[PDB]
Amino acid sequence: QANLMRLKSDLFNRSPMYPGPTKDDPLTVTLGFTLQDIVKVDSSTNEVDLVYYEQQRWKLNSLMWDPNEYGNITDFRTSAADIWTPDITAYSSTRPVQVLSPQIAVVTHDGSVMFIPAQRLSFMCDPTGVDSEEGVTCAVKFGSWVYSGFEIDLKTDTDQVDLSSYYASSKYEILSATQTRQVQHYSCCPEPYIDVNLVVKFRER
Amino acid sequence: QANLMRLKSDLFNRSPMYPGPTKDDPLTVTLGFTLQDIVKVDSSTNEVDLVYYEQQRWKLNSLMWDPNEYGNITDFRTSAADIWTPDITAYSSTRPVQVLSPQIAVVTHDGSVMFIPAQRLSFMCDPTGVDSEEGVTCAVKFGSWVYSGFEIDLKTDTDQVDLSSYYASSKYEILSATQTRQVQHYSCCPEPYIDVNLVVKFRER
Amino acid sequence: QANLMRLKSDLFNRSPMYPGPTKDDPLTVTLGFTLQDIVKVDSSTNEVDLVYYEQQRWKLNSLMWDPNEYGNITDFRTSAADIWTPDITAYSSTRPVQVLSPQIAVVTHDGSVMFIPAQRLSFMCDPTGVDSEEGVTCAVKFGSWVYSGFEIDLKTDTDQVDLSSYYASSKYEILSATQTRQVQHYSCCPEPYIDVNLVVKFRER
Amino acid sequence: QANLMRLKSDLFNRSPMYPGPTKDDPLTVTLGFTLQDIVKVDSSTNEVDLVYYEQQRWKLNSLMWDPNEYGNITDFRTSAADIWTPDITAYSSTRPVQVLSPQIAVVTHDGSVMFIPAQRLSFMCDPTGVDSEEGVTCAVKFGSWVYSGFEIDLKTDTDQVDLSSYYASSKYEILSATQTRQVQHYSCCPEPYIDVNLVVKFRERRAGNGFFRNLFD
Amino acid sequence: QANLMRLKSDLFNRSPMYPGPTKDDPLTVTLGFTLQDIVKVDSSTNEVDLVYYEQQRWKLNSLMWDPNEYGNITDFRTSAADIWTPDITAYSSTRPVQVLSPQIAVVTHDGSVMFIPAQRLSFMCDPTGVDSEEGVTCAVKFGSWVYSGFEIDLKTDTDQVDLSSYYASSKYEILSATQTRQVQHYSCCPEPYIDVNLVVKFRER
Ligand SMILES: c1ccc(C[N@@H+]2[C@@H]3CC[C@H]2C[C@@H](OC2c4ccccc4CCc4ccccc42)C3)cc1
Ligand SMILES: c1ccc(C[N@@H+]2[C@@H]3CC[C@H]2C[C@@H](OC2c4ccccc4CCc4ccccc42)C3)cc1
Ligand SMILES: c1ccc(C[N@H+]2[C@@H]3CC[C@H]2C[C@@H](OC2c4ccccc4CCc4ccccc42)C3)cc1
Repeated sequence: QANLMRLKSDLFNRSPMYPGPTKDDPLTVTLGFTLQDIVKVDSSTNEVDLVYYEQQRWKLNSLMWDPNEYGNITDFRTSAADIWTPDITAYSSTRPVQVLSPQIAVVTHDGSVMFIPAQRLSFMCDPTGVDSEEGVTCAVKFGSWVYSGFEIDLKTDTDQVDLSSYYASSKYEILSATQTRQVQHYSCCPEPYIDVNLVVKFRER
Repeated sequence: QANLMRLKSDLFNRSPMYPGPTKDDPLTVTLGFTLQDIVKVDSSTNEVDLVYYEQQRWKLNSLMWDPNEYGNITDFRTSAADIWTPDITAYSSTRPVQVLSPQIAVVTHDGSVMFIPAQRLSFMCDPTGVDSEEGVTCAVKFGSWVYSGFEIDLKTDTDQVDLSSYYASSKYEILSATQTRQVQHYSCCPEPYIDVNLVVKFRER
Repeated sequence: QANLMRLKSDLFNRSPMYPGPTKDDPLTVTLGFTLQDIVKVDSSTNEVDLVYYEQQRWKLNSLMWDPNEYGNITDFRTSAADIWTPDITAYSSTRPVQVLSPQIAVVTHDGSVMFIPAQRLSFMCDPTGVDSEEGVTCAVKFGSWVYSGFEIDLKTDTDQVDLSSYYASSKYEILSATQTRQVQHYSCCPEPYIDVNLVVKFRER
Repeated sequence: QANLMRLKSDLFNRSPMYPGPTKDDPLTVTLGFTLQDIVKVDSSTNEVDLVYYEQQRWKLNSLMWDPNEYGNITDFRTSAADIWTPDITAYSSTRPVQVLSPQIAVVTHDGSVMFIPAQRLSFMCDPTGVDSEEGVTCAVKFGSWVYSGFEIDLKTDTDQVDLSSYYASSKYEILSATQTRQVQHYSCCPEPYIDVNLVVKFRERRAGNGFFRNLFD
Repeated sequence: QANLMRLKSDLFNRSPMYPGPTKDDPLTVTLGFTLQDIVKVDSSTNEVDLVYYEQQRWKLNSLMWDPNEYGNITDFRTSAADIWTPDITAYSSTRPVQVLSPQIAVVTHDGSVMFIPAQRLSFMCDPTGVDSEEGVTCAVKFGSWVYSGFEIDLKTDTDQVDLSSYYASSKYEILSATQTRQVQHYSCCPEPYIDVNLVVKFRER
């Protein structure tokens, strides 16, 4: 505790918070989804509700430290309010996302942060054909709300959504779930736009 | 980060926050809507729920800086709690507006601020006829709650609401969507009052 | 901006907040209602839901200033958290009041404050007969929760509720809406209590 | 305003808050209910919803002052976040209690504090038989969550719930409502626990003016 | 009061808050459940709603004192916001947990803390068969969100959930309820992960 308090103080109280990325100093955030449940489908409003947890990762030189100076501590946990977090959001949600987990992050001595909020999300999706053998496919994009691809570069580690914790007795069964980086360019607008497209194909059990 | 930290410190910690406009120093705010979804209609209460995002824009001298003094940085993103924002509100909502996006704004060296809250709104609207070929029109005004036209002047860049991201598989289709600056005048008072009237004509798919 | 910053600072950072009224220094508050919609009726719980905005007004010697000393500024807007506000509450609500407008108030150089929260309120009301020509009458009292009439004197400017902004296509039409000051005693206490009685007569369109 | 500001400052800024009661310095809290409405019943979850206001009263020496030294001020209102309050809770609720009144309290020069939150509560209750001439009875215990009877002693002034503001046109009519102090035990623990047991017997409305005759309007 | 004020001040104002455990200084948290009610089942979403209370216990050298120096005080209550708490969370909820009790803990002179939040939880569970003699089983794991078993070691005192306050007129009867410590190891990483699995078998009354 002596040594950890000393590290946290040295990292957080001796200088302001990371101000976020610029064009000259971009930052790469990695995203991944572990999909736990399709809880509910509303065919009268074309809204579907997901429960998942979303792995967010990035690396900052300012959160970097030598373990030998702090009792061989190599990583620590701290409230997410003590650090910058990227403004990643679902672009087509219909309710404010609900947070299901303590808002804490893991910081590693190399400056890696790992943040994994569990969320329930309602989003835009017509579930028509969900009750066929064939199912229905729905999509939702995730990305930064105000940073372009010149400041925040998104990335995935895999295109397969982790289904190893999907609720086996869910009401809907997953036929496929992928997570794909998209880059997009619109001649109106000098900057590129990056998102991760969460595509889920599912049907009634 | 060195430079942007300095800038943010200079802009935000060396002086108080912009106190908002007065009659001698009015401010012009520009509003525009991007309509994503008519989620739901309640014919028993005459309430309709929209999901959209609202582009707010203004310019303050106090937020201005010379890029050559801050590592050629020309703009930055920062939390909306760091800056003044206009009190723009829907005048005929029936629930508190629910915010769907992270509350961050973009600030540019010329003193421009761009703030873009994504919201779900319930508002007063009689959807009788929504199931005809002919649809129903419904209207909701937006404007400052406590500033007259002598302190905040509202403006739109175009009268066409942006429908380029309207959900194709929504449950209601949009027949037309406009956004019009209006100048009201209550028979008591001299000050002008100013709103942007969102009018949506729509029908059941 | 320079002058208004100076004013606000002078008013809000040079002394503590108004502590509220006392028996020796009572404060008069004026209340008025602008009724926008009867949204909903629930005949299984006898709960009715109103959207309105409530005009609150009072005057404080400590919020008073000479315009000549502050660039001829005669009034300003500020966040309702910077000033004392009266604890005016509905006495027969069934859910916490929901606030629908930005929490900002206008302060005038004579010390007048004006505050206009928009609210949705659910409250105790039997709507049996709403479907007749003749409608049903329901009532809700507003007043300070903890201050007697010796500290806070409530007042109306008129007994008529303002219906100039009642939603034309509401599902219920208003036959009459009055707002009446009532003085009410108890044996415990020399002190009179004041409420404003909102009485709405309405029916199904 | 000068004098009150001075008083509040003296009481609140010159020392820390009351840390709460100890076994050597217990505190007695007096509870009373005013029942406004049984709003709702859900026979598919056995949850009933009450709207009431709860009168909490207690007395601290550290909140005490001589009026003569503060412009003959004998009492004042202040935000409940400025003072200690007791952790009184419903023991069998099914949702977080919702607060319907401003969180303000009244403090008196003898150190008395009075705090009266209006609340809506959902709680465990099987309303089967609510539609009979004979009604259903439901019960909910209120007490401290973490302080035993050696630290907080609960009390009621009367065992009758106040029904003088029960909603006349409610959907359910009250046949009886009481509020009784109770002293629990358990094998583990020599230390008594104290609750106030709110018991309400009610039915589905059958006449414009309720079950019991009463003279006064 | 004098002595307890002195103690709270000494424990809480003289030094920072406990920063949380580390590999070199792990902390053992004991968990136990007292189940009050299965409130509700939703067979259309496979969500069940529990009301329970969760006993949490741990011990910290920094919260330790000698009673002889503080008027023979041996323990005290204080707001959970004054001390560190573990980030114990349900792993398969479908809504944010709702807290039904005041957030206060008991601290003992030996450094033991005891914290007992009453909660309502909606969580993933298929209730098909609940209406049989035979009932249905459901399970939800609890554990730290971001601390591994090298930092937080979870324990139970007993595997039996306390049913001595289960609602006798609940709508569902409890056939069995157990709480079991589990250790899992993932191929990614060297450190073990601990959870307490709450298993409840029930049926319709
Ligand atoms: C200056 C003005 C506006 C913004 C807001 N961003 C703009 C518009 C929304 C957000 C993120 C991005 O727009 C994304 C977005 C993201 C990827 C591909 C296309 C789009 C098209 C508009 C859109 C519509 C709904 C929801 C999200 C988006 C760029 C940011 C800076
Ligand atoms: C429904 C219809 C119109 C509105 C528009 N706002 C409402 C009314 C005008 C504007 C701003 C404000 O009205 C102001 C107003 C503005 C600031 C503070 C108080 C008031 C109420 C006094 C007043 C008196 C005469 C004319 C206007 C006003 C609230 C709001 C809801
Ligand atoms: C369903 C089953 C289990 C959980 C909770 N566990 C899962 C895995 C450990 C623990 C909390 C968290 O996972 C930790 C974990 C813990 C802290 C910070 C990051 C991570 C990253 C996911 C991960 C990957 C490999 C090994 C451990 C972890 C989610 C949540 C949902």
